[PDB]
Order: sequence, then structure tokens, then C-alpha cells
Amino acid sequence: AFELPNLPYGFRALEPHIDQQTMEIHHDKHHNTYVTRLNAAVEGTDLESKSIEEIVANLDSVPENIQTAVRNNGGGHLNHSLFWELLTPNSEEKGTVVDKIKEQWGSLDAFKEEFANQAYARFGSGWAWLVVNDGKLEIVTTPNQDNPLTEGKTPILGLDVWEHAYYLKYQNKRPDYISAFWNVVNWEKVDELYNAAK
Amino acid sequence: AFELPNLPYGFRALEPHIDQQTMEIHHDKHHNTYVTRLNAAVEGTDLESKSIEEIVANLDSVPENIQTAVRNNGGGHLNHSLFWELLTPNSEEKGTVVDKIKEQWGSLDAFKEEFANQAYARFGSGWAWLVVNDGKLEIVTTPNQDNPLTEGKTPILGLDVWEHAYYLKYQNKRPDYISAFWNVVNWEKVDELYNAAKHHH
Ligand SMILES: [Br-]
Ligand SMILES: [Mn+2]
Ligand SMILES: [Mn+2]
Repeated sequence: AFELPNLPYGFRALEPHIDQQTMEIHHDKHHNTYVTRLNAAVEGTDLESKSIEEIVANLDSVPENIQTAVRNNGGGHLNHSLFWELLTPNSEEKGTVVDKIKEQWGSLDAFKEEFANQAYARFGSGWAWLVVNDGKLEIVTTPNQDNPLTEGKTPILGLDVWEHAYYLKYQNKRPDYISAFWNVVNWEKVDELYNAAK
Repeated sequence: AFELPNLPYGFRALEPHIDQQTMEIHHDKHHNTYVTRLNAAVEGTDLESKSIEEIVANLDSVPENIQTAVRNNGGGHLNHSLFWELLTPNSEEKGTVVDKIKEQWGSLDAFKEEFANQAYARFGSGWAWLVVNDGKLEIVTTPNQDNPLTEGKTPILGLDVWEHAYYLKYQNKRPDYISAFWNVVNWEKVDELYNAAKHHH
């Protein structure tokens, strides 16, 4: 069965960029619900032994009757699992991917502009991603809990732009949330995900 | 140009079922953004003189360069315009549609159960609707700001299940929001929309 991973920090560790009420409800309620419904679908099937990454990457090996449950709750589990590890109270804009971003976009600032534009433009619920696409850094967004793995793209940074991720602190103000996010990005985790793509 | 409609009650009128902070932000910010972007898309074109009902029912015909903006922002404008008039501080569970619902589902409660189930199951952003679909009552849900009119179904009740509609008061507890919603449904508006639906064509 899949396990709800602990946050790597206390609920208050990302203040004042993300509020502790959100960190608690987002993790203990929203992510936990994805794990409940994912397990209800996959527990007792030949998918149960597989990594969530293998499953989400290969949704056409999911039998038709649970395909939607797995895509949505499997996606929910993978996306939130990545997100918690991609946040930190000790953010430093350094390392492999930051250097590659400066190289490709000319500056980290230009990168943040495009990331924020794409994240802002995602209509309804979804995610903004920095992915590796056959060696190439690319910014994409996905609806709901869809994940670039399914399209053969390796996610190395993700921002949750479902309203549950920002409404308590920021309400309608998604751009302020996106701006706040830069303060808590775990670039060490980004580097790890990038290195494993290779 | 399209206009943000005035609420027919105060921001506090739907308490405790919908919180005044949400009523103000949802109307003055979320709906207003849809109106702004609809107007940015259509102003100075032949679409500016058409009803939002006509535009949304006919998204297929909207020029390709503005079709997504009109689908999302025109949808947004129609959906919220319907929603405000379908809420009331003076809800009475009676009339033509309540009577038809009792006949079809056997009780209002059985109807509420199916509606609440579909509204809860809608994954991500969207709307739960009661529609007239070729003369029969049908519960459907739509993603984002999509509207049953585009598929030739007439909406007579809608519930916003975007998280902005419920997160400040209910957070993750969408079912408690849906439960609250019944206390503020304007069945007089539902009756009016139904009656129009029967004579649409
Ligand atoms: Br801590
Ligand atoms: Mn989330
Ligand atoms: Mn809304």
C-alpha cells in the first residue's frame, strides 16, 4: 500500500510564505485523501508493488475500471509527495539547475517571470512545472493532478496552483502566492530530481 | 460591454451558509475578472451585442483567437450571474421544479443526495447543475467555467464547487458546503429558468 509521507518540517516552517493552517490541512486532509482513494483502487492489484512514479508514467497499464481513480489520486499522491520535499525553511538559489536556468533563460529572474506567467495562466485547478524534456529544461502546466511523467517529461520543480494551496492566506491573489513560493524552494531537491532524470 | 451584476442582497445575507468575506471576494474580484476579460475579448466585435447565453451556447462559432478567453471568461460571467440570482436569504423549498423533483426522485431529499454526490465527485474546479436535457431533469457537473448550454442542456440550478467558493469557511470539507447550500437556494429563480427552458425553441 502507499503511505502518506510526513512533511520534512513542522507546519510553521514555511511562514510567512505559506501559512501553518494550509500546511496542516493541505498535508493531513488533501494529500491523505489522495492516498486513501489511491489505495482503495490499487491495494490488492499487481500495481500495488510498483512505485507511484512507474504507475503515473504508465497510466495505459492501469485497467480501465480504476484508470480515473489512479490518474487523479495517483497524480495527487505523486504531485504532493514531490511538493513537500521541494519546499524548505532554508532555501538557497544555487546548484546545478539554477546554473542551467541562468544559462538558458539568461537570468533566474527571467525564468521566474515565465514560470509565474505560466502558473498564473493555468485556468482552474493544476500545477506549474519545470521539467527535463530529452535533456532540455522546459516550463509546462498540467490540469488537476496530471503529471508531466505521463508525457515522458521528468518534473524537477512543481508549484500547486489549486486554490486550496493558497486561498486561506492569499485568497484570489495567486501571483502573490507564486512570488512567495521562490522564498521556500528546495533547489537541493530540484538538483536531485534533475540528476535522477539522467 | 458586459457588466458585473449587483447582488440582490447584502454580502452577509447568506450567513452562516456562505460567509460574507467569500460573497464579497467571489463577486467583487473573481466574477469581476471574468467580466473584464470577456469585455477585453469581445468589445468592438459583433459578439459585444449578443447575450452571454447566446455566446456560451455557441462557443463553436467564436473566432479561434478569442475562443478560449470567451469559453473561460464568458462561461465565468454566465455561471456567476446565474449563481447570485439562484441564492437568497429567503429560501422556500416549494414550487414547480420541487414538485417535478419529488415525482422523479421520489423526494427532495433523494434529489439532494444525488446532487450532493455528483457535486462532491467533481474533481478539480467546476460546477454542479440541475439541467433540462431534451425535456427531462438531469444532474450533471462541468469542469472549470464550462456550461451545459454549450451541449444544448438548459441550467436551472448551479452550485460553484471551485475551492474559492467554499475554502475560507469550509476548507477541505466540500460536503459541508454543499449541505449548507440547500438553506439558501432560490427555488423561485429555479422555477423561472425551468419555465423559460420549456419554451426555448
Ligand atoms: Br521545523
Ligand atoms: Mn494540493
Ligand atoms: Mn466561482
